[PDB]
Amino acid sequence: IVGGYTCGANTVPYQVSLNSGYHFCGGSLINSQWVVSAAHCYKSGIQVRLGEDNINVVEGNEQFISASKSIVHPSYNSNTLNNDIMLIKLKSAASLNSRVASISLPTSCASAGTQCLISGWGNTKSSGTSYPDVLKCLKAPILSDSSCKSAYPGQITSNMFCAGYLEGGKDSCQGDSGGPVVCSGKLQGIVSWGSGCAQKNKPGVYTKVCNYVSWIKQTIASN
Ligand SMILES: Cc1cc(Br)c([O-])c(-c2cc3cc(C(N)=[NH2+])ccc3[nH]2)c1
Ligand SMILES: [Ca+2]
Repeated sequence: IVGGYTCGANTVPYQVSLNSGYHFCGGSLINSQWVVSAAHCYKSGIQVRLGEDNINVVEGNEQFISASKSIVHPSYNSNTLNNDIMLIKLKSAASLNSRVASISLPTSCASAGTQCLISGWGNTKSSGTSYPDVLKCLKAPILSDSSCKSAYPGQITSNMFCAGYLEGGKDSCQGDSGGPVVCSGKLQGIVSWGSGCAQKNKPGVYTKVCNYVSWIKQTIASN
């Protein structure tokens, strides 16, 4: 997260860290045995870390559970990142409490102007890599479809939305991928891509979760 602030330990209880010997993507806990992340974060050997704040120190509240399966959306396209969503089932259910809790899926899509909270342990520099030890937060508004499409002509599908600042300086970045975009207490986006990080006129692009709620429910129900 570039231009964001320290969230404060466990203030984002649905945030998870996907770890393969190091933190590589974020995710959101939606029930005690399932997490939603981005299909481009897929790999084998994933351990899900819940109740995390400082990813390099065990401080208490952490729960490390291995992933039993990862279900990448069948129509995920790695070249356009259309349908960039993935579900991870946990080997055992997490213990939910106030530090580890699930987030609700939306009932309707959000409108431009809605303010949302984006969080993650991704890069904090737009020019160079600087990965933090504690969780960072950023409040960003969803942009209108014309501004999103004028920013990425021909690269936005109806399963994506832009959120951020066209003036630059505040944005999600590499390492934040798979993580949550929460608006009005509902999971509305998944950090997906952008051109560079916090660059002027190049806002972040997020997977539009309201378009996948029936898919998530049917898939969890059959697995
Ligand atoms: C090289 C590389 C590898 C992975 Br995997 C990423 O997720 C990314 C990535 C870039 C990137 C940029 C943004 C943004 N809002 N500007 C958000 C997520 C991102 N993820 C970059
Ligand atoms: Ca820790």
